[PDB]
Amino acid sequence: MTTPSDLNIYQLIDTQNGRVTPRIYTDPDIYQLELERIFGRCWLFLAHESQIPKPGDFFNTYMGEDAVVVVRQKDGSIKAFLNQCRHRAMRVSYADCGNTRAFTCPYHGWSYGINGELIDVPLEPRAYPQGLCKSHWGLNEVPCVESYKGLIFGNWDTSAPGLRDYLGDIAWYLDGMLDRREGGTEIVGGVQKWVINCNWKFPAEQFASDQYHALFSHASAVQVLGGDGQTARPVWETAKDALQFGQDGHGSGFFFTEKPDANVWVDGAVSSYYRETYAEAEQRLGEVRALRLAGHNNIFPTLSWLNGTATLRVWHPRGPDQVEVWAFCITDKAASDEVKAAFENSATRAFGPAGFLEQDDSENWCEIQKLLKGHRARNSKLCLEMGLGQEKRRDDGIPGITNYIFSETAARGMYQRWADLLSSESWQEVLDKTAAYQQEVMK
Amino acid sequence: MTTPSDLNIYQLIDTQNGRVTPRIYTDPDIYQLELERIFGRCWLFLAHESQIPKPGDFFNTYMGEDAVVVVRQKDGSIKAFLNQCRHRAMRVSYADCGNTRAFTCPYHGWSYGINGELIDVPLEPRAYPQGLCKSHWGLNEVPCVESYKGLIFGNWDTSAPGLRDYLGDIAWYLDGMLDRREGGTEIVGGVQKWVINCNWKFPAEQFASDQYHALFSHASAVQVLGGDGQTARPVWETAKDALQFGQDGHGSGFFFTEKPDANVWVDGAVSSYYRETYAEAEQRLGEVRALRLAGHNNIFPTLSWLNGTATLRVWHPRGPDQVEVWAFCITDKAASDEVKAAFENSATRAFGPAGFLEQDDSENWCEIQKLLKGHRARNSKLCLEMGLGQEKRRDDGIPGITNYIFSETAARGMYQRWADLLSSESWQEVLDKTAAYQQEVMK
Amino acid sequence: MTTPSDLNIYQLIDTQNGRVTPRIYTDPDIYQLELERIFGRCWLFLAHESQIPKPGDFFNTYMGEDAVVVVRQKDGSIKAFLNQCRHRAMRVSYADCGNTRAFTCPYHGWSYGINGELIDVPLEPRAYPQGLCKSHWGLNEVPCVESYKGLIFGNWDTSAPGLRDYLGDIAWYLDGMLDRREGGTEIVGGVQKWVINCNWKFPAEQFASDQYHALFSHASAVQVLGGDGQTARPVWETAKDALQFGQDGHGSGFFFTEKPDANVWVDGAVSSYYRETYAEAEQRLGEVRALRLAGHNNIFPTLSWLNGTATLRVWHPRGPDQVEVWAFCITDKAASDEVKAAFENSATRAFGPAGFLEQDDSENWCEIQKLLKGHRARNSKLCLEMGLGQEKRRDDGIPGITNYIFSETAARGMYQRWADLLSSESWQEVLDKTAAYQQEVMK
Amino acid sequence: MSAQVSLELHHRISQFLFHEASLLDDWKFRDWLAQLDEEIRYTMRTTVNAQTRDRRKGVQPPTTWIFNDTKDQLERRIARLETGMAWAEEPPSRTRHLISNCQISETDIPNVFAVRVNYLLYRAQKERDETFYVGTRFDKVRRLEDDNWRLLERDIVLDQAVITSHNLSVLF
Amino acid sequence: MSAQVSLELHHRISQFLFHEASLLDDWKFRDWLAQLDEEIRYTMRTTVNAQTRDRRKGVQPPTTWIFNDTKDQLERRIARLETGMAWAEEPPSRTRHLISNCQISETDIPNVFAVRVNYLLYRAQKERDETFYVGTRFDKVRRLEDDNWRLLERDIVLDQAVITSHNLSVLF
Amino acid sequence: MSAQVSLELHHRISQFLFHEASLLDDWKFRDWLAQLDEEIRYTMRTTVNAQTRDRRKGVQPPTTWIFNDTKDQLERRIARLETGMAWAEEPPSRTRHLISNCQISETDIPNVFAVRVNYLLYRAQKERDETFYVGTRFDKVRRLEDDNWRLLERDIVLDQAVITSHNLSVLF
Repeated sequence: MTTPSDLNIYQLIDTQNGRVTPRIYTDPDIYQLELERIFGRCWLFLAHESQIPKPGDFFNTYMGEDAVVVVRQKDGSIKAFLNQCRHRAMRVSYADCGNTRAFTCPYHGWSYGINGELIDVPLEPRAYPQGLCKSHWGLNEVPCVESYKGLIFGNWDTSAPGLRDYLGDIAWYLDGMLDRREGGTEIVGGVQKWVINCNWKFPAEQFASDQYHALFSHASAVQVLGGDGQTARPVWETAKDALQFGQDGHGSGFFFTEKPDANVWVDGAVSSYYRETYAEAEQRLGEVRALRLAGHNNIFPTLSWLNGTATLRVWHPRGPDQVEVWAFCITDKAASDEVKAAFENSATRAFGPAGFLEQDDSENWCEIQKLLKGHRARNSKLCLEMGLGQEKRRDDGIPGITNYIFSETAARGMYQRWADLLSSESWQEVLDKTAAYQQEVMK
Repeated sequence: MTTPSDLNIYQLIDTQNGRVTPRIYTDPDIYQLELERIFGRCWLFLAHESQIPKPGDFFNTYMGEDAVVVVRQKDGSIKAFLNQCRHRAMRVSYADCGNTRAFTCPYHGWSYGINGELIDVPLEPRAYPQGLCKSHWGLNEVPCVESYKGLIFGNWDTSAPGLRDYLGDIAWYLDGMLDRREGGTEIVGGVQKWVINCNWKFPAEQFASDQYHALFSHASAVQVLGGDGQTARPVWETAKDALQFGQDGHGSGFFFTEKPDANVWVDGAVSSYYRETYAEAEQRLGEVRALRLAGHNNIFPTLSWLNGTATLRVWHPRGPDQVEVWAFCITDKAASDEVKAAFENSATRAFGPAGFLEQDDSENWCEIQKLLKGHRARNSKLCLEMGLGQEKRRDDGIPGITNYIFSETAARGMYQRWADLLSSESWQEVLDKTAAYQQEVMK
Repeated sequence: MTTPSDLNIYQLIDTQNGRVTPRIYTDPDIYQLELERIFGRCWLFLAHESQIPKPGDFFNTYMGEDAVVVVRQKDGSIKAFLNQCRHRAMRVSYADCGNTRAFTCPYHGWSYGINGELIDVPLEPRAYPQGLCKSHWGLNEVPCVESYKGLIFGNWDTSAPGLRDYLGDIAWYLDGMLDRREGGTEIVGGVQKWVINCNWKFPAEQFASDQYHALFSHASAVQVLGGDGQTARPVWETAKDALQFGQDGHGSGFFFTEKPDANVWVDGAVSSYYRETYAEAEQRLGEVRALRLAGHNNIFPTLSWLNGTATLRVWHPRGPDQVEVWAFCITDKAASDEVKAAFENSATRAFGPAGFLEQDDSENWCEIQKLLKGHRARNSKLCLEMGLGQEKRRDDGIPGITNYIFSETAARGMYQRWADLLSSESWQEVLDKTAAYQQEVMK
Repeated sequence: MSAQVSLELHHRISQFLFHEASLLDDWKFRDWLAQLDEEIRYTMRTTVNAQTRDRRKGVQPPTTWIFNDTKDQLERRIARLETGMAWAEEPPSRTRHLISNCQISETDIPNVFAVRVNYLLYRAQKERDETFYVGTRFDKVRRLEDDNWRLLERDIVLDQAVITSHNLSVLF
Repeated sequence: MSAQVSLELHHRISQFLFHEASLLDDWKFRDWLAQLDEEIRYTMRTTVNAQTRDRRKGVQPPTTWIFNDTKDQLERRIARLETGMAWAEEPPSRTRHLISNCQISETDIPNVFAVRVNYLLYRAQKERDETFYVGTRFDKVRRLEDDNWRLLERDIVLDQAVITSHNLSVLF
Repeated sequence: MSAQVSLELHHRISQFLFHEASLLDDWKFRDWLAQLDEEIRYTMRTTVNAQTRDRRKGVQPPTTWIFNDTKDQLERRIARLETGMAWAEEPPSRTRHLISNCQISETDIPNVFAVRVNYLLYRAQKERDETFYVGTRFDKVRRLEDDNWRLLERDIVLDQAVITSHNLSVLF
């Protein structure tokens, strides 16, 4: 039995002074409470709208540890159903993607329509002489599904704020990648799936608040990798200014630049394409977001992405000491086939399971998780003090709470959000606590 | 520490309306309480009397997760001992079957007689100067072992009802397979052992209450498999009537028939043998039980069998998410060698680890167990409403509580029995609760 | 959450009558309480001083489940640090042994000196504008490290008695192996590491109190193994007297002898060397400890060794049902190279992962652990009654509490110590309880 | 020892076995079926632990069948697979056969050879399901007049006393 | 069937592949790099589960790349390894290559041969880390005028839909 | 490269190694013992992780022995097995040897050949116990005047730094 009553989350996190206790990456009751309160209420990434273009097309994904199917309706809308039959909880769909007209349970034979209604129970008059009400036994539907510029977000709860109110100011930085051109964006060529033996909070924290690690972890890649013109040297060497936004658990960070240059890893054709479309990008977005082609972003809890490389990642928790990585390569829908092939090659070469840069990150997370087994290795305080007390609001058109790029405002905000969600019942209390914390951080 | 106090079993099962919560297949404290109260008190199948025919013959089996040895005494009786030494709990026997005169611990050398007495402690006068009382340090004996028509049942408790009172009315249906001829029955050629990654309740429920699944799960086998005369087509197509008995957790089900026809899977020689011995079977048992050669049966908790194919199965729980299958091929002791070979070939071809029919059942159970990891996939109600409210007692010589074959009276009764055993201390309270439930089901 | 409040340790151990309940080898909350109170306070073996001879030399070991690094300082002393960085708890050292000038975290780049001070934080002025106090963020140091005749013992606590007061009378028997010659001892050729699937208490109890098992477990090795003169036959056949010391959890045992003969397993050159140096050994130690060349010893909790074979072992717990074995071959520093090679060959042939004698011990421990899964196999009392009530103090120069070699005073003392440590907060109460128990055992 | 084959015969028989394994891996079940002889016997038994006295005397506890197939039985299993209603193989599992230690010896029957190999069968199913089967196999191959070979008999040994996979839906 | 090679050609190509695998195992990366041809293409794709209708029609869900390397790309990975700053390979992992089921066939291009093998790659890293990769590989070998062979192309198939190792830092 | 053997010599040595492995698998320990030469040396060492500077310089942390056996030592282990009191092998374990990547080279000593193979040893014990050992082996074989071969030396490499099996009761 799991009883959160004797748990005290607030004693393991100190966001005021910047300390953390590493037990949170190992405790299993913590993981069960997470599955109940974090992934049960927050918006989660389902799929891109370009993977279910026509009616009856489906896609098999996860929402936490739960299997979910996302299917495009007959009128144009999109629905998501818990992938579980109502008779012995058998799995109704097994493929990755495709077109279907009905989901048929392989165990007994109950059949459901693509809108979740029960349309065929074999031998109903004999097996159910008193009558079966087919309306109550439809598939379990996700009550909240909403699309944002091509990305579909689902939520199990109904008292949560809408997708726009939940995203808040991170939409301003996400539009910089979604809204570069006319015609939206689209996914190119499949999904990469693998497993890393680490708690799900490590990659979230790194992609929300760590650009610092790139100075020393990826030094070999910088030495070795850096035939059209790519970036001469890594941006942090020549950058004039920098910015990191951290708020409500969402994080973003990048370096200011004078010309549309991506990082050194990208192939030449990608950089040429970005230079070509800089004019349109500036026309739509502005000067700051059109020159932003290198950085890191993260939407709480598990939606990470990078700007220049055009890579998107989703982090599925599997227990308190594992995570599964889903990786997408997303480009602009108005590009050509050769540019799309170049984008695919660059993204899969740089950030795959065998890419020059993911190697070290995965190794380090696994090492931390291995070290955390002992009793004294998970009861010793750590340091979250980078850039503490230097938070300010800009007034030149960039919104939110800001700091220098080498700081940990985003990680502290994420941990405060996580501890506030775990320790509160209703979403209103979460909002009130977050508002109080954001009032405190500025004074 | 396991404390059943905060557990509330009755909230997970609704046998009145026919609903179930799938958490019961995953909770580990539930599994520990099961090991303490279900397998610690109910009668369990040990072995067939034809595997220990002579004095000193033994057989190594399990009772729950506990290793047990069943040995035939010198006067003709049978005893069962917990396979564990009294000095550091070392295993005293390792083989599957054989003849022995004493069990010798390989760690220090304590030796026990085949009746559990301690007969040799090396260097007793030196090691135990104050004297060791060899009488208190005998092997742990199962206080209740009883044989029924060749099958040996053991029980750890002593306040439970006897084997006959515990079996109740399922003996009437079990005699239909055990008591066909003169001379009893016997096991033919070894045991099949394998492992399925599913909770032990799935196969029990299927073999107690599911004939429905055979319409759609085993459709390919029906198409492909159906040189002496076998059954023309599956029985459910041409059957005139049907019957399912469910009571005290035991279940049985079959179709009425006009001629002694088994299912389509059986080899021709088996059907010819059954047709030949129909006369004697009718003379001993009667008209109904002699024509019964196709169906399913289950004795709570883990004794399953099928009639025509002549296959018997035992389900050993290994944790909350695994089970081990022991499979026996049992025939009539008065048959010939060729008929016995035909029986072995048929049973191992049809219901082995590679038989046409066990494939789908194991796959479906494993899929359900895999789906049950998530938090929302194990907190959603299911449907146990088949044939609800249609229970009646026949008056033509068939005893118990009855229903049509496509119903779930047996599964609901089994779940009520399981929840009553888990939530009560003494067997008398179990009996009173079951009597009250059986009074309620008819009104 | 782990709450020791509902645990009652004293009900599982009965040291007065000599009974034990096998649940203690399986319960996971018991294992967590062990990691908190046994390994968190008692002195643990780190390494031999001959593996870190020069300044800057380090060695990677464990203290419980915690990774620890032992490094030799610049002035000659020795320090031990928890192998974990202060920024995301990354592992700073990965090799087994070597020479280093600084430990560099591979994740971000924090660097530490060999004395645990933080000497380099990359980009401190930018990342930490408010200033970082490098003094508070040094490596985690083991507050108590002390060397005894070449063996380094570390302790996490500071209220524990010193190493000499904690060892007590076992130092008298340990000097018999450490102090044979002039110039100390030294390790020869590497460490053997492997994994055994058993609780850590089984090997500790066997090496503290079991010489009995050698009569029947190692009978095949005695038959087959028993070109310079070795021992004619195993010592227990011809020995005139015997002695077993058990106190404060430490244990020792051996047979009296008339000539310096080791066991039958040792190579001839080892026996010749011992016969040669018998004169010096008698001059330094005395008659009893110079003829002692065959027996078993154990220092609580996990330091085991044997005399004649010159083998030392350390037992690292890995969960409640696994253990990792580290094996050392230690000889006298004043010997020659050929004698050292003979010692290495003998020790690795006799007590490796493939040695004639460790085979059976590991097999038996694994079998006991496998049997302990069931509910009735871990709730049945065992027999600790060997030699009970025959404890006496000698008066011929051998200190402590004594008994015949085939007895279990040492095991009962160890279990009482373990139960007293688990059930008490401060070390003073442990000492008082142990003193009361030792008063009781003599009356 | 037995009168062993030359280099060329060993090469040909080994290549034939490799091609059969490739056919089983490439999901060409009809062609694999066409590779077998009419009188094929495709057996497999269980494995048990015996007492030391039983081992010395040569006595063993009773065993049973896991596979006992003629050619029509294998045809029937393949036809069950082809219907698309075999829920145990939807989606089909991906298997790899590693054949090693190929020992080839003659037999008193003209133009029939005996083969003993060790096999490792790697069976990966959907979404992180892996299984390893390791064992030995005693096959027999008949050479026809058209320079082609046919599998006349196959005996399979699996070294697990308690099989750890819920089913064996793949052919060995 | 294809016009197969003789005994000697099979022996030579198999020995060449064995030597390449030994070079990869003995941590001689520069020599292995010198064993490859200039126009090497070193690819690897993902694996997906398709619907029964999709399997029958021949339709498959979209895939992607895991390896897409020319010779300079492999050179660049080796040079990353040689810097000593590749924290993913400190300490280096110990790998073993088992090559089986060697099938060798000709090609219409003169002096270029096609090879199909099954591979088992055992990768053991520090302190109780083990991983098994099992699959098939379609290589091509070119014979030069100096009696020596060069790897002209390599295609690798990994049978895991969801790879269970956090990275692939070792060359196949 | 070394002056390699012809086809026939490779065939003969590979068949000899296969037969030895089969003898070890078929529990014929006396015959396997009779297959060895008098001066056999049957060694095996541990494996350690070194610092990058140590790896570049060629320095390694100290190692030790796991096997150091002459012929009489192996005889003595077999005779321990034959007594029936070896509780570590009651019941005996069932093992399979897979030998691959057979590379055979000559030596300056007349009629003594050097062999390098990769091995996978599958050891299954009673009731769901499995263990895989993967590694490489450097053997030497001497040809006698009676057309028969003898194992003159065997060196075994195991790639686990921390062995995960409680004992090694089986011969490699």
